[PDB]
Amino acid sequence: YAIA
Amino acid sequence: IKFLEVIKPFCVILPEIQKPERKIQFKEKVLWTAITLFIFLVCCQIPLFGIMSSDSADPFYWMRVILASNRGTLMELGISPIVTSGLIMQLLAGAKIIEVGDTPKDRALFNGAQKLFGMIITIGQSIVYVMTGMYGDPSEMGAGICLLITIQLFVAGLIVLLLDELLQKGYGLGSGISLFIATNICETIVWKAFSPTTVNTGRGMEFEGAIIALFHLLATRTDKVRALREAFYRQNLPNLMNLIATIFVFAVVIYFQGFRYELPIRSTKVRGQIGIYPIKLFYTSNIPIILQSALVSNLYVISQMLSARFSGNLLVSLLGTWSRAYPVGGLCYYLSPPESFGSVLEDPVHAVVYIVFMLGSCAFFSKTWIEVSGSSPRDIAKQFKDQGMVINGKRETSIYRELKKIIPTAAAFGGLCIGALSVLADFLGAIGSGTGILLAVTIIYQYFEIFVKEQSEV
Amino acid sequence: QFVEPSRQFVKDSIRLVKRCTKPDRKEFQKIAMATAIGFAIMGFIGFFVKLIHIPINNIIV
Amino acid sequence: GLKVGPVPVLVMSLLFIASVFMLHIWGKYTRS
Repeated sequence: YAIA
Repeated sequence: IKFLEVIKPFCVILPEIQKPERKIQFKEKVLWTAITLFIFLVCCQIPLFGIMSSDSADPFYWMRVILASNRGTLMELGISPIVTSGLIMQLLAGAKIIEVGDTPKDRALFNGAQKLFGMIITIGQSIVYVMTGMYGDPSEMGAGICLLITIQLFVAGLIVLLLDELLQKGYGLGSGISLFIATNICETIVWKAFSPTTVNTGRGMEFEGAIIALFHLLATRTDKVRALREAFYRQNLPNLMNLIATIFVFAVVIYFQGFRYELPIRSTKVRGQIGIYPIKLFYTSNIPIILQSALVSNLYVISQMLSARFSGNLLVSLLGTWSRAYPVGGLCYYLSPPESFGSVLEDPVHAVVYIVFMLGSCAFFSKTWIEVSGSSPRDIAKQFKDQGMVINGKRETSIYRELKKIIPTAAAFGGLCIGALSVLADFLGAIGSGTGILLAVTIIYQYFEIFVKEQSEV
Repeated sequence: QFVEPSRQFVKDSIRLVKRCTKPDRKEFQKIAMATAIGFAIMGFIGFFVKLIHIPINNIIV
Repeated sequence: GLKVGPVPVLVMSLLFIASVFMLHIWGKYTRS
């Protein structure tokens, strides 16, 4: 989830 | 400005949405929103071409609700490009690598950089998704097939950012994150009530949709009393009690969504501008639900990856033990809702811990978010000073102190309240779950509050 | 001594709710209808999109 | 850069949707  | 300048040539190579010549009326902003979600819904029903076997356990099942994702389709990544690229933009801006600015050419450069990283995240996640073992074995799939799936997910991710930007530029009613998350949740609830899908287990043909099942059971069994009991108390398939629970949670969350502290304010710079500044009880609309769900869902993915590879380690087992795949021990078990009423009785500690974590995390996330999103009392007080607004019964110096009494309490208690409603929805077995239903109600209210804002201006 | 921070939070939360403006009957049905309309638009458009594509996915895929 | 309107996005989205359908339709014919 949202992992850059 | 050094990081945005070097990537500036690479920012302009992606398509952009034309800024509207004039403001679109709310009637046509809904229509473009409906068209935008229709495209997203169609794309999430079309499977990827190169998939060889969608039989393995799904690795990212827990973010599917909050990522608006559908496994094995063009919307496999969902809104992950939007969430991740926006996060990188905030982290870079927060750490002063880049500046969001206010110049129209600077904002376009900021948008182009966010789009550029969305493609980078889309490509990076597409490779990771392929290598997770879904769609079949990548070595048996072949380089061409794996490359083709990445191409499909790349163009689909470009479409999502194009659709997301379309809503933001003034054609739609908000962001792609809010619309696509709520659209899948609303679709899921309606599917559980009206799906014509039928399953046979020996007793006969039973509709998967609760409302369709009620009509089928009454007609087939000729108004049998047991048919009503089966329609309401069905465990194998969605039943009417779960739908009634869903409606009850919708009503309760709507009631608390309308809670607000109304500050009576006047303007001192331009006299005659009077109004009400509302401080909602749900001060952070659905961020505590998103932040909690993202934390648990990301933790579940990490736990399963470590359990499969580094099995037997004490730290890995403490993180979570898995036995479909659901937690049975470790940290991840206490972050999961109780399975049933009997599960609460046999393990009262887990039920208490889950409730405490659900209330504590949502309350903590809500009060932490206001110190990051800029809705803290100090930032709101500065906006009052910039606009010259003061509170009626309070002095011009006593604006931050009064805001210190309401906003921190509204965030902490509002997150605790929105954490309790998710537990109540989960404990009642509501179709949609606790996270999904509360997300759907809060996102729709953001669209309703846009409608009244436009109506008030007119 | 975590009792005092918890006691103050409860008192502040109880005080906050009393001073909040609750939705009236007229206000409740305005948001309930808006949520129902919003749920119906997203829920039923997706319902028919999913229903349409089940034969389509079977034929094409 | 290129600045398209809302209608081209709908057309491009449908073109990509149709292209993926063509991939499956071609895949059915090239394998059977």
